[PDB]
Amino acid sequence: DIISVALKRHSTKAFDASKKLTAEEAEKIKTLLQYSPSSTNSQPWHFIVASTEEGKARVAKSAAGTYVFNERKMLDASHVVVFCAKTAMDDAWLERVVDQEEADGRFNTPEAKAANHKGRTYFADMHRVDLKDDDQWMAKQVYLNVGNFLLGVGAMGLDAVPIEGFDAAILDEEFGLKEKGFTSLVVVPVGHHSVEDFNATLPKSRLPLSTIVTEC
Amino acid sequence: DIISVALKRHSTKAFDASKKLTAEEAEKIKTLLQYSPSSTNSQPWHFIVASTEEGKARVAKSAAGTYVFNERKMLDASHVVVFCAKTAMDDAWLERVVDQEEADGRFNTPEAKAANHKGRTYFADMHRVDLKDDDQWMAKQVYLNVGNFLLGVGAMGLDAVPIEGFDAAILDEEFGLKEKGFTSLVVVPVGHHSVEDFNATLPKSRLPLSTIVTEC
Ligand SMILES: Cc1cc2nc3c(=O)[nH]c(=O)nc-3n(C[C@H](O)[C@H](O)[C@H](O)COP(=O)(O)O)c2cc1C
Ligand SMILES: Cc1cc2nc3c(=O)[nH]c(=O)nc-3n(C[C@H](O)[C@H](O)[C@H](O)COP(=O)(O)O)c2cc1C
Repeated sequence: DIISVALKRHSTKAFDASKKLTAEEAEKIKTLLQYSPSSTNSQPWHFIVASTEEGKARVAKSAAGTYVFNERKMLDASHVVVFCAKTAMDDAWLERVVDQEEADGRFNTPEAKAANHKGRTYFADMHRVDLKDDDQWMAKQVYLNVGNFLLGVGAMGLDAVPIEGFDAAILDEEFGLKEKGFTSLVVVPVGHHSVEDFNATLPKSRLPLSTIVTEC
Repeated sequence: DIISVALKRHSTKAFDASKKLTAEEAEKIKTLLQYSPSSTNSQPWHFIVASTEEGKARVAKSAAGTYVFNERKMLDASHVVVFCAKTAMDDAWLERVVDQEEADGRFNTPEAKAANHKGRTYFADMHRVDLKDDDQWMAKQVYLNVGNFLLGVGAMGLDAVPIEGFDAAILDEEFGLKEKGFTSLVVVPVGHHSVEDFNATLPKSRLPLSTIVTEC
């Protein structure tokens, strides 16, 4: 039951460094990242999937200073995903999305493709020109991806922990993201928790529905 | 199989106005909204769940002008969820979160609670005082909730569609969110698609892994 997964998954505070994702699981988590929905299917993202020791160690460099409490999670997990958002929405990217959809057979007529292009351009320009907030708009799509991902890995029986406790500037520099047109937002170590994960047995806590929900 | 769900779920284009969520399903989608994770368990959100014709009509007021193409989805769906983010992170809310966590048994000592409170305050001030972007920080947590929600309802066998194509100013005014300290970000109609929901048979389309993923 997906609801049971929701009530059972937790933020892993300690991973068993000897437990690696299987080849099939490694392929599956990439599928999750790739198929997350997004506004106008803009997929304004890039993902770094570190599974080698040096790769994870390079990501771990961002858990410096006060963020050191997140270093072990990045080092011990099997696969560490760095969720990145594009820094600017370029026409090239927008054309790539519609051309991919065309190549994937989503348009039965030329009019169908044009309508799709028209709609994406409307949203893209509203953010790039009118509101001048495409950077924030894209980052929002990436967090949506993170949300999709966390529930997904949980449903796969894998453990993970979403991390904002890292120096993005350091991480960006380490992987030359700036030059590539991206910036790091969330780091997500994925693997299996050890019996040492104190958060694995603590009850989950959320504010009451009477407070967060309004029915009408 | 969550991966099959990710490869099958889709943005519903039309809902069967006669098919409603069962009472149990209605409780489950609220559980999904409530239990989504968030930075420091800040839960900087509020949800409007419209299930009555009068309620859906109020939300549909936001599908005006350019957004009229989204009106039908908001009116025909069984339940319409409006995802809202806090406009500013106040100490009162942070207090609520830590007190609830204590009530839920997450702390073994008073010192443990104080430490958790200090840490959350640190992160909150980093956004409130330093970066002056707590509004964007909280909105990101909401989108993550949306991402969790869409995969969740998909795994429930339910149909839904995320909507950014609505006038938030109109929606905010209609529900007096401003005064309550919230602002609408995404509208998500939930229910069962109709025979005419063409997007149900069209193949999904995403850019290739060779473009979006970097393995290290
Ligand atoms: C965007 C985001 C950033 C987070 N940052 C950290 C972090 O840096 N380190 C850590 O251990 N947990 C971090 N958390 C975990 C939260 O504290 C956690 O999701 C919340 O307390 C609810 O508990 P749960 O994930 O076990 O359901 C983060 C969560 C999200 C969703
Ligand atoms: C934040 C967000 C906003 C969206 N806005 C709309 C919308 O206003 N109307 C609509 O019909 N679809 C909307 N979409 C649907 C996208 O176009 C869709 O998720 C994407 O093309 C991928 O297709 P899929 O959801 O079927 O996998 C939105 C999606 C997200 C994630």
